[PDB]
Amino acid sequence: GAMGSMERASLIQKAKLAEQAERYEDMAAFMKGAVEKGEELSCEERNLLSVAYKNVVGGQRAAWRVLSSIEQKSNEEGSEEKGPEVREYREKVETELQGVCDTVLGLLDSHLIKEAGDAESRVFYLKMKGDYYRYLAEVATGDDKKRIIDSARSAYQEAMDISKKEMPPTNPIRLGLALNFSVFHYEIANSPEEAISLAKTTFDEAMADLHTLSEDSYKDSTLIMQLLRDNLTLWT
Amino acid sequence: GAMGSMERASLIQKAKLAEQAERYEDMAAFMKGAVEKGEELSCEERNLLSVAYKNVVGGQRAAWRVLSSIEQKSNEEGSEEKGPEVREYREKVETELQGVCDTVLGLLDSHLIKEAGDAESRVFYLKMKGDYYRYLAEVATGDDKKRIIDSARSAYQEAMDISKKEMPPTNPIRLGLALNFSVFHYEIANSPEEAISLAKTTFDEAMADLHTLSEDSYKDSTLIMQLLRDNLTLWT
Amino acid sequence: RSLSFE
Amino acid sequence: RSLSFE
Ligand SMILES: [Mg+2]
Ligand SMILES: [Mg+2]
Ligand SMILES: [Mg+2]
Ligand SMILES: [Mg+2]
Ligand SMILES: [Mg+2]
Ligand SMILES: [Mg+2]
Repeated sequence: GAMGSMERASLIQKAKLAEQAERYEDMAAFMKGAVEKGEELSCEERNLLSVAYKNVVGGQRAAWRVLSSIEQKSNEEGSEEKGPEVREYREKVETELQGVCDTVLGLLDSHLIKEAGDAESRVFYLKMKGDYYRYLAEVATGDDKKRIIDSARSAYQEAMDISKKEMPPTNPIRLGLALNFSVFHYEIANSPEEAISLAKTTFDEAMADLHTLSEDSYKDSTLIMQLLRDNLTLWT
Repeated sequence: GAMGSMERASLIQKAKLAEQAERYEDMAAFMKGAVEKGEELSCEERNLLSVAYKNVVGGQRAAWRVLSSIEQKSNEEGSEEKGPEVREYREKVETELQGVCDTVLGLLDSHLIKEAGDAESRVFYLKMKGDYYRYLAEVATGDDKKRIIDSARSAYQEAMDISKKEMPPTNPIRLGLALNFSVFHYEIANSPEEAISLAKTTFDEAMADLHTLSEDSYKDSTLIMQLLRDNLTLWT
Repeated sequence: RSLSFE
Repeated sequence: RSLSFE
């Protein structure tokens, strides 16, 4: 690994600098290096890992969607043949995205998840596993579309069962997991009714727990609850 | 070159797709491949080349400035020592920026400028040479700061002499060259009075030539003239 | 257009 | 904060 000669603390410090510089590919490489040191990650370090790869894959997903739309229009009735270039370039971006997803999933499997014993770390990483199988599923079309979808569902479900048992309904990671599982249902699994039911039940149970929170935690939880609300407004 | 097996037309088509996808590193690699085919570039192709590298170096300059500011604060009175990481990471970004600038300058020297016989192409490329020496100068500190600055000045001056002889005062490339030479004077050459005089004279001569233009060209020229005006407002 | 965890 | 050619 190119980061093997750098101190763990230095990699974390540089990941924070790269975030300030909006250098997210660098940020992801630094946090990959930090994970490969083999020690568990703190709450803040898990968040840095997530921000880095979310931004990297975010740019790739946004590009793939632009290109996939051009490719779809190219295959409409009346569209002039332009040769293989659109498909080629869509495939290049798709392959790069898949490689980033594979890299994240490999970090979770070697060996973040297996060493995650606390509910907050285990749920965070299982959510992440669902998320990156979900991004794979957004672009999947062949023999393994169904297995990729089931891998996402399985990871999210294990994370939900732990979160329900071990975390309060307003816990931000529990809320973000439920949010993202509902997006999985709506956008990936062709189950909009499941998506809506999950989002509503999540929102209502969090609402009833807000009275237990400080002003700062209240703000953190309500911010995420607003995303559940926005989705429900779009979905119904 | 990794693009050597791809058709020139395919590289141009993919550069346009990458622009739509906001994939500017890809865009730059495609246009580098196109230039290395050895044929001259059309007006549209020159613009694609410029957009690609401007966006790539733009992100690097924005990151370098963020990091250089953190590094400067680190060396203020009362700042706690944090070790070599800020300087290291600033140096990494700086080195990457310098490599992009060197790549562009190498394309201009091999062999875009020497084959550029028309005023529009020759001025475009000489402006570009000034621009990328200017970006080098923004980060230069050692023995060659002065030579880098003079290389920028020399390229811009040759481009100005041709533009004044061969192009109308409202020509968008003439206007963008004069704009950028005035920024060179203000930000690089410590010559704010030269910057202001150039911007004013450029604006006034363009204003007096607008009556010759179509509505579409009028719009193109006035858009750039507004940047000259905005700078003058900031500078005075 | 669905919103996921930021 | 100086503006260059877009
Ligand atoms: Mg453990
Ligand atoms: Mg608990
Ligand atoms: Mg249920
Ligand atoms: Mg020629
Ligand atoms: Mg002429
Ligand atoms: Mg003069």
